[PDB]
Amino acid sequence: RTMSENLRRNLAALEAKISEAKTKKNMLQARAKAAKANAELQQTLGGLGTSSATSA
Amino acid sequence: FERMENKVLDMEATSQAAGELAGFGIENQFAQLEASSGVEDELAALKAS
Amino acid sequence: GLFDRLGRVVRANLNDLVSKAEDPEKVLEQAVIDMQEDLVQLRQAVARTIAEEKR
Repeated sequence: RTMSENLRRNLAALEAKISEAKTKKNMLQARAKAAKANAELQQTLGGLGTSSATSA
Repeated sequence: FERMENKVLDMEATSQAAGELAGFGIENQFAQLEASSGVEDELAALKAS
Repeated sequence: GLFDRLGRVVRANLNDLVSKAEDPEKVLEQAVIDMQEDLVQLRQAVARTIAEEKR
């Protein structure tokens, strides 16, 4: 029973790290695509400069 | 020959320690403890309803 | 010459290959089945000993 329960620690770790990596995949991918849009919002603050380039 | 196979028993004993060279030890399983004691606390708090 | 003491260590290479096979029980069985055939005669010998004791 003693070493077997340490295998249960090990298996509990495998599922924990793998499942957490799956939620990281969602969060990071979502955050990445979102960040491309937020970067385009910074660029849209820069869009005011692109209109300025002929507003003169 | 069987005694050599006991040296394979010593190899597995080495291998269970070996996680410590990879930086795994009780400090990892300690989290499941702090957690599982917390699980008993919340299940006790639930059944106290 | 040193080659004879090397002969022990090259036979130990073979001993490593056969140890790596790791199926030890098979000889454990051999040992205990050989003694069973002796044991039936051995108990018989004890019985003969008792038989002189009884007669």
